[PDB]
Amino acid sequence: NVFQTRAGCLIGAEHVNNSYECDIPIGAGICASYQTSQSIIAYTMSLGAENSVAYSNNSIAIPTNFTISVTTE
Amino acid sequence: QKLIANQFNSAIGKIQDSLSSALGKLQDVVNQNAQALNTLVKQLSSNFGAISSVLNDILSRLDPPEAEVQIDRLITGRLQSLQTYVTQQLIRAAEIRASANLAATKMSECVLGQSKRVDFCGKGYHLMSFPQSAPHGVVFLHVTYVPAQEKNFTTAPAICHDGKAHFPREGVFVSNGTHWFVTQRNFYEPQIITTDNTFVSGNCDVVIGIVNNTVYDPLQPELD
Amino acid sequence: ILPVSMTKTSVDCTMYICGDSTECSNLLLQYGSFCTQLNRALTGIAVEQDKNTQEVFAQVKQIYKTPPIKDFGGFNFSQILPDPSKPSKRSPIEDLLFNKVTAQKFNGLTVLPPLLTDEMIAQYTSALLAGTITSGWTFGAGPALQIPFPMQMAYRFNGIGVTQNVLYENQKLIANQFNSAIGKIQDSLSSALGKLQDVVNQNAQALNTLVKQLSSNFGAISSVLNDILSRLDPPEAEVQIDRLITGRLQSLQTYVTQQLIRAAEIRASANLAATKMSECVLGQSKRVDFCGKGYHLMSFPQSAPHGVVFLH
Amino acid sequence: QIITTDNTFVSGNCDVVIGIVNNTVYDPLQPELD
Ligand SMILES: *[C@@H]1O[C@H](CO)[C@@H](O[C@@H]2O[C@H](CO)[C@@H](O)[C@H](O)[C@H]2NC(C)=O)[C@H](O)[C@H]1NC(C)=O
Ligand SMILES: *[C@@H]1O[C@H](CO)[C@@H](O[C@@H]2O[C@H](CO)[C@@H](O)[C@H](O)[C@H]2NC(C)=O)[C@H](O)[C@H]1NC(C)=O
Ligand SMILES: *[C@@H]1O[C@H](CO)[C@@H](O[C@@H]2O[C@H](CO)[C@@H](O)[C@H](O)[C@H]2NC(C)=O)[C@H](O)[C@H]1NC(C)=O
Ligand SMILES: *[C@@H]1O[C@H](CO)[C@@H](O[C@@H]2O[C@H](CO)[C@@H](O)[C@H](O)[C@H]2NC(C)=O)[C@H](O)[C@H]1NC(C)=O
Ligand SMILES: *[C@@H]1O[C@H](CO)[C@@H](O[C@@H]2O[C@H](CO)[C@@H](O)[C@H](O)[C@H]2NC(C)=O)[C@H](O)[C@H]1NC(C)=O
Ligand SMILES: *[C@@H]1O[C@H](CO)[C@@H](O)[C@H](O)[C@H]1NC(C)=O
Ligand SMILES: *[C@@H]1O[C@H](CO)[C@@H](O)[C@H](O)[C@H]1NC(C)=O
Ligand SMILES: *[C@@H]1O[C@H](CO)[C@@H](O)[C@H](O)[C@H]1NC(C)=O
Repeated sequence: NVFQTRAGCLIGAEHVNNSYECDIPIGAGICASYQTSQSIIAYTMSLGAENSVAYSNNSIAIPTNFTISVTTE
Repeated sequence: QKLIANQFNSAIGKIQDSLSSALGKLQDVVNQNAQALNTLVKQLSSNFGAISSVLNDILSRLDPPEAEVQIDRLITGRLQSLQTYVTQQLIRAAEIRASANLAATKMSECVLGQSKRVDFCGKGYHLMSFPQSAPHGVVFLHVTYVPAQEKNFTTAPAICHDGKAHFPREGVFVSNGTHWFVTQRNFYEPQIITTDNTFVSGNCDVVIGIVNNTVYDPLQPELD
Repeated sequence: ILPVSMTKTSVDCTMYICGDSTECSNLLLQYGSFCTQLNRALTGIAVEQDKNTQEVFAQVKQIYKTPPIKDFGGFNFSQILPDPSKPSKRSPIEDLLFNKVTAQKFNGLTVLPPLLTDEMIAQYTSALLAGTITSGWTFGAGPALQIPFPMQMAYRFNGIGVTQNVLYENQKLIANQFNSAIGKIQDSLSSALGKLQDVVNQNAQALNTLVKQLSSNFGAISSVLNDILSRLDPPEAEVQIDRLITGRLQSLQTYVTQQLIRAAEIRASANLAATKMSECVLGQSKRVDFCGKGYHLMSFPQSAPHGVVFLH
Repeated sequence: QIITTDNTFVSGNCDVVIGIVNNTVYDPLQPELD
């Protein structure tokens, strides 16, 4: 119902501890989205895919295939 | 070659389908220009502190000696509005000039050649760009080269064959568990370590990491 | 030192030009288009400042974590990588820069908080550092790979015309020189910031001038708009009120133009810093004297308040 | 220049490119071993 964040007071949307991607920005590292009925939820934006690259002093990765991608600017 | 041609055709079709589903950079400047134009037309509907908005009404109901202060007030209000519009247009024109300089550099480098700078002509290794006509702008079809599938390998920075360290000229020493091969850093092309692709530089007692490998020495079999 | 963002602010007319009087709002309707222009310009400036952080730090959509193995062939990364002793994610160097560089919301000149916090900027810099020391350039140009740092440094040596046989023969010397250079720049950075302190001082000076202009009569008989209303009568003091509004409007337009010029300069600096990151950080730029004086090998970005630094 | 081994590298088989021609290589180490 009523949520208090760093960027003021936010009403009309609940707060969820889960972190997803940021669609509609709000401020101070918190965004809102219309997810699952369904309602607007305010949450901390995810910074990306949390993955760890296996690094070793005798380990290398050589690609074996490729995709020809075209990007429109 | 057929696989790369099919991938390029599929990418062209994919961006054609995606672009048919609006534009952000091109539609922004048109919207700003339209908003500025609309504000310029709507400015004359105000009074700027005077008793009338149109000069005809005040000039009709009051004599020009009485309308002198109101006409001067309207003059300075419209002058301030025109100065603000000119300043905004100058800032927007500077932004468009910077964007056009960036696009000209992009056309000079990525379109008229292969730019060696990364992350300038699309994400990944740039190959070529195809410019297309756009209203009040230009777009570039940055044909890039990115890896898709990779494998884990065991690497050694040098090879000591007969007391001398061997280093790859362009490739890198990789292993799949039992044998050792050399391949480029952008594709997996395992090759037998030979004299042609390896050069001797000093001994093998100066590098922290090394493996006990051998050299095929292709000169030797053809000597018999 | 290259600044990438400045202080975001939002200034309205009813709170700055007007006070607690109703006739000010009635006379402000004839200049409502100007206030709409100024509000739209300030909103666009805030949006531009929010976008500038994304183009510089958010170059990778995947977060890379530093492996627990700190054996990088002799290269000491303690100062650039975050430490687990401090709860904050700032690197030792970042912590030094945070304290190195140093209300105005009284009259409605509120400050909009940035979309990306300093912790998130530090996390972005740490992810970029982890990607650089484990893949070099493949994490910024496609799928992320793995490579030892000795081989990555040999690869960086090959990009300037020097073969790789001069690296492994004196790898200890190169590692010691790199550690000594990192210690030297750490010691020299503790002695202030030129580019970063200029924009903050300029914004503070602009805000101070904005609140100081309210104490000027602008040719009228009073400075505040309440004294004329309390002492004089409305219809004869309307000229003094209108003079106050047009003076405050001229001051606000001058402030808006100055902030727009400063925002254009900030956008140019942010584009320059983003290009520097994309070329020198996410790879090896072949342009001479672009990533430093000499032959460039690699760069380590570090988080800074309202800016970013590069350790080429 | 005369097409030799030094400036040409071998990779793959022959029936992989749609456009190929028949030619000879001087093999600059063959006369030296005589
Ligand atoms: C590299 O990737 C391409 C594209 O995914 C692969 O091409 C596909 O190959 C499969 C089986 O050979 C076919 O069923 C698909 O139709 C192909 N797709 C396209 C677009 O041509 C290719 O096989 C991959 N190469 C390797 C060595 O894995
Ligand atoms: C690693 O790659 C090498 C090169 O292909 C493999 O060695 C060959 O293996 C095949 C059968 O697996 C043999 O017929 C060849 O004679 C081998 N080559 C040589 C030079 O001996 C090797 O098997 C691969 N390792 C693994 C674990 O698959
Ligand atoms: C690679 O092979 C060489 C020669 O077989 C090894 O060098 C010998 O190492 C043993 C013990 O490590 C010494 O007792 C010998 O005196 C060395 N001989 C020479 C000629 O140097 C070398 O150790 C091998 N590499 C590894 C990693 O085991
Ligand atoms: C990397 O550099 C740091 C310097 O910041 C080293 O940390 C120092 O280690 C010495 C040795 O005991 C201590 O006396 C200092 O107090 C440490 N300084 C700090 C700030 O912690 C660290 O040891 C170096 N690591 C390597 C592997 O060389
Ligand atoms: C290039 O040389 C190859 C082999 O020397 C030729 O291939 C032969 O073609 C004839 C007639 O087309 C066949 O009878 C043989 O069986 C083929 N041999 C092989 C090994 O494929 C090829 O025709 C030559 N190309 C040209 C243009 O003359
Ligand atoms: C390489 O190994 C790491 C962990 O050992 C794993 O996460 C990664 O998926 C492996 N790479 C491939 C291509 O399988
Ligand atoms: C890699 O590092 C580990 C940990 O110190 C060490 O045991 C191993 O010998 C190293 N390998 C090489 C090839 O240097
Ligand atoms: C070139 O294209 C023509 C037109 O189809 C074709 O007849 C010819 O065989 C082609 N040559 C090569 C070498 O591909």
